Amino acid sequence: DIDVMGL
Amino acid sequence: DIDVMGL
Amino acid sequence: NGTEGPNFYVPFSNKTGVVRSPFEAPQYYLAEPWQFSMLAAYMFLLIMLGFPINFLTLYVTVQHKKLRTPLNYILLNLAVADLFMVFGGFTTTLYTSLHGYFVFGPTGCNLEGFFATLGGEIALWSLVVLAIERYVVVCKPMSNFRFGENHAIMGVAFTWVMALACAAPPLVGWSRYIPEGMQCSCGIDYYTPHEETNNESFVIYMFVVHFIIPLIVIFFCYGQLVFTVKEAAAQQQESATTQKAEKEVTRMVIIMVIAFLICWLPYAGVAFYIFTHQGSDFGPIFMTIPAFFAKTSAVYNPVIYIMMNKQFRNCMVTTLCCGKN
Amino acid sequence: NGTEGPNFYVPFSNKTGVVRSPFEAPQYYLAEPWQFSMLAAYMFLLIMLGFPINFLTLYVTVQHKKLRTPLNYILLNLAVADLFMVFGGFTTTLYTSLHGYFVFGPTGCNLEGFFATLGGEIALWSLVVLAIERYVVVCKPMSNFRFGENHAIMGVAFTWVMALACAAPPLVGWSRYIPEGMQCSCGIDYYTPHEETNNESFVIYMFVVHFIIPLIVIFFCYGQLVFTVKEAAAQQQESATTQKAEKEVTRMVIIMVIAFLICWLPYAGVAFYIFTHQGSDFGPIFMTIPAFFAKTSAVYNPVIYIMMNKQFRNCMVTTLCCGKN
Ligand SMILES: *[C@@H]1O[C@H](CO)[C@@H](O[C@@H]2O[C@H](CO)[C@@H](O[C@@H]3O[C@H](CO)[C@@H](O)[C@H](O[C@H]4O[C@H](CO)[C@@H](O)[C@H](O)[C@@H]4O)[C@@H]3O)[C@H](O)[C@H]2NC(C)=O)[C@H](O)[C@H]1NC(C)=O
Ligand SMILES: *[C@@H]1O[C@H](CO)[C@@H](O[C@@H]2O[C@H](CO)[C@@H](O[C@@H]3O[C@H](CO)[C@@H](O)[C@H](O[C@H]4O[C@H](CO)[C@@H](O)[C@H](O)[C@@H]4O)[C@@H]3O)[C@H](O)[C@H]2NC(C)=O)[C@H](O)[C@H]1NC(C)=O
Ligand SMILES: OC[C@H]1O[C@H](O[C@H]2O[C@H](CO)[C@@H](O)[C@H](O)[C@H]2O)[C@H](O)[C@@H](O)[C@@H]1O
Ligand SMILES: OC[C@H]1O[C@H](O[C@H]2O[C@H](CO)[C@@H](O)[C@H](O)[C@H]2O)[C@H](O)[C@@H](O)[C@@H]1O
Ligand SMILES: CCCCCCCCO[C@@H]1O[C@H](CO)[C@@H](O)[C@H](O)[C@H]1O
Ligand SMILES: CCCCCCCCO[C@@H]1O[C@H](CO)[C@@H](O)[C@H](O)[C@H]1O
Ligand SMILES: CCCCCCCCO[C@@H]1O[C@H](CO)[C@@H](O)[C@H](O)[C@H]1O
Ligand SMILES: CCCCCCCCO[C@@H]1O[C@H](CO)[C@@H](O)[C@H](O)[C@H]1O
Ligand SMILES: CCCCCCCCO[C@@H]1O[C@H](CO)[C@@H](O)[C@H](O)[C@H]1O
Ligand SMILES: CCCCCCCCO[C@@H]1O[C@H](CO)[C@@H](O)[C@H](O)[C@H]1O
Ligand SMILES: *C(=O)CCCCCCCCCCCCCCC
Ligand SMILES: *C(=O)CCCCCCCCCCCCCCC
Repeated sequence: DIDVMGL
Repeated sequence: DIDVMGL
Repeated sequence: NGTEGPNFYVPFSNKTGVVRSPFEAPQYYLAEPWQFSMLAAYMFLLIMLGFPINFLTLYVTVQHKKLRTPLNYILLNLAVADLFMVFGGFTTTLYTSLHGYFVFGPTGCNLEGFFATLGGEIALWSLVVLAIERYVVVCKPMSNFRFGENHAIMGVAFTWVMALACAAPPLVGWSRYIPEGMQCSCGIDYYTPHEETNNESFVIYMFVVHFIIPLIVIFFCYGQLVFTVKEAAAQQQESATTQKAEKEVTRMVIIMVIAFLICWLPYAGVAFYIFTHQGSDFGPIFMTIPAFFAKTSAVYNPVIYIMMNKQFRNCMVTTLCCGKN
Repeated sequence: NGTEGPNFYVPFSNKTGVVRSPFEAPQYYLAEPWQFSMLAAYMFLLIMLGFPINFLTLYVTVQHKKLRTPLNYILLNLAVADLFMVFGGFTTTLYTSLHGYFVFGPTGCNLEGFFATLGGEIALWSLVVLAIERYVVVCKPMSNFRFGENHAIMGVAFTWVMALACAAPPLVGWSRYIPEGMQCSCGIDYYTPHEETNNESFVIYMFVVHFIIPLIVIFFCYGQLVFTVKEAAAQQQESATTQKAEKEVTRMVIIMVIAFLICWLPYAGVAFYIFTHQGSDFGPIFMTIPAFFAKTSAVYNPVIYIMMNKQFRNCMVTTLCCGKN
């Protein structure tokens, strides 16, 4: 999962 | 309008 | 237990000959120099946290049409009042704490005392008015009423008059402004009996008009509001929205009321205690405690009445994040 | 221009005979007492703002399963590191500023210097690792890779080793810890040439390994990331979501990178300047400026890397508001 980076 | 009290 | 002078009362005994006028020389016998530095630290924190938050509140209201409604007029008035507290009181106390006494002398004492007390009373009565206004629109106590601009403006004027009612009279003989606590900040003299200025009667008036009345009005207004909202929800249990609205309106009231108490119950608490026990002895650090609570409201009242306001909060976030979000 | 001793360098000339050891007596010739108090104020603010925010970060991670993912392990490590900075450095400097010198003496100097420098390097390298990790998952530089727990743990271990690499050696002769600036806080000696401890070579190593490498990696990793995201969005312009994601990912990178620079460019800036100009003169207040920027990251790095993280932010808000919301 890629969007969990901070946003 | 009643809910505009703060919330 | 104390040393007296023409314009002051130092809470320390001059039996060792060491006491000086808080207008003329450091008070490092009252308290260690580091404790003065820690005062200055606390002042710095209050200005560094207070000014941005309170200023920003005005700044976004210029930036966002939606914020410029009558019902916000009083929250703006709150923020201005808070700013009188930071530049009137906090910045000055920061300067003087670093000297260790009240450098600006008696005339300064009155300037500082007036504006600092003005701010605080304005903020206080703003909280009361806001609740009155909220009460009127939600509880609808009078038929055929719609709250508008010209009402909002009355509300504001009313705050400024009630604050003048408290801050002005000491300047003209009913009570007086004198350094308090560690003698770096000036406030109303509510602890020594000064027959010449009739302190006692003023302290009564203050306690009655400017504490128990506010307290009653706030409790009554929000008490009715919570009642009205609870009742409506009870009759509309099919609406989960209304149930949420009820819970959240209740939570805010508890916070507002508990916050108000934290702010003024210590001041009213010791004032009553000193009034009732006139024979007593009171340290400098003890006298600063009621103040510590009341002053920190410059930070937390905005947080409660503004940053926890969804509308103001949104506009602040967009303005802060350079637009968008 | 300066006075030398066995374990220190006071940036003031002892031509008047007034200078004392920063371990033995106040430095009020270096700076006025009020400027020491204002230091203590700034320390107080950093602890009062830093500790809650950084602690709270750990506290919610206990309270919320969702937060306990590998990719957050490094943000936790960040917060711990920040806490080493507040209790290792800030609390101590607060204590010593109020005395006006470094009361705890040389042995304390090393304790304080080690832990304060440890914290800061850990935080720093955490920022680098996070970007490496982000780069790996987003840019997918190596086939057949999935970032897991055992990788995250390496990332952390790597930070602690790289920080030890910087903080440890001064304790054992390669460079040294000595009071800096107003002599209330101890740091790496990167300004005087101490042939006995080979300061110069260490300052080089520090500059190269612990500033330009981090800087390159951060710029490369986020540079690729922004490129990858921009590219994907360009090929998927029908999706408004993806366009939003692109803009927001870009905004955060600019912030992170600009923030990183604000934190370390002044330290690297003056160190380079002092290295290049060895004949120079440097005030106490001048030497505190690089520090001022680096230390305040204990507050702002969490704000950027945690409070601006939607996930952490939500959990914080619910935890703070007694559950719900
Ligand atoms: C706390 O207590 C201390 C002591 O009780 C007190 O400080 C004292 O204040 C008096 C002023 O009322 C000082 O008296 C002065 O003493 C010097 C001697 O060194 C005199 O020269 C002064 O001037 C006089 O002499 C002239 C004769 O040529 C006269 O023209 C003139 O009128 C004066 O008589 C003056 O007498 C005294 O020195 C201090 N003592 C100390 C220890 O500082 C202090 O004011 C009290 N604090 C408070 C807040 O009330
Ligand atoms: C900044 O400069 C000042 C002055 O340059 C410097 O402070 C000086 O330090 C010396 C110590 O090196 C002090 O010297 C002492 O002086 C007293 C006289 O009052 C002596 O009693 C001391 O002890 C001696 O005497 C004994 C003989 O019976 C011997 O047994 C013993 O070995 C000593 O000789 C000693 O000499 C001097 O007093 C101060 N001066 C001042 C103004 O403080 C200071 O150290 C410099 N700062 C830094 C950080 O380097
Ligand atoms: O161009 C006017 C804009 O501001 C308005 O807000 C004002 O409304 C009152 C008009 O008499 C003033 O008393 C009040 O102080 C202002 O906030 C309006 O709200 C905006 O829509 C207009 O764009
Ligand atoms: O009962 C365990 C709960 O915590 C788990 O989180 C842990 O996951 C790893 C297990 O080896 C640990 O190394 C890590 O430190 C923990 O955060 C799990 O995430 C939860 O779902 C469990 O309820
Ligand atoms: C804002 C300034 C408040 C001072 C905070 C310190 C709390 C009180 O602390 C006490 O005060 C005594 C003198 O009053 C000292 O002698 C004691 O050592 C100290 O513990
Ligand atoms: C925020 C800026 C604060 C201004 C600095 C405070 C000025 C301190 O001024 C100090 O006052 C002392 C009184 O005890 C005197 O010894 C000296 O005039 C001076 O050292
Ligand atoms: C309220 C019951 C006791 C009345 C005595 C007045 C208490 C001191 O007065 C208070 O001083 C603070 C600092 O100057 C201000 O912030 C407050 O506005 C002011 O009311
Ligand atoms: C954190 C402590 C930093 C001090 C902030 C004040 C900025 C510098 O200010 C200057 O410093 C001089 C001495 O260095 C004083 O003599 C000057 O009066 C003062 O303006
Ligand atoms: C946050 C609490 C800070 C602890 C208070 C600082 C202790 C100050 O201690 C002071 O140090 C001076 C050195 O100049 C000496 O004159 C005295 O020992 C004392 O007044
Ligand atoms: C980076 C280019 C110059 C290297 C010299 C090291 C600069 C001083 O060292 C810095 O001291 C700060 C306070 O002690 C810490 O927060 C930093 O982690 C530490 O690197
Ligand atoms: C527009 O998007 C620019 C705003 C984004 C930058 C946010 C950085 C947060 C800074 C926090 C400051 C904390 C320091 C306070 C102590 C001096
Ligand atoms: C659960 O809902 C309880 C939390 C609600 C209370 C929020 C009050 C905000 C307090 C802000 C504190 C500012 C003071 C900092 C200076 C000392």
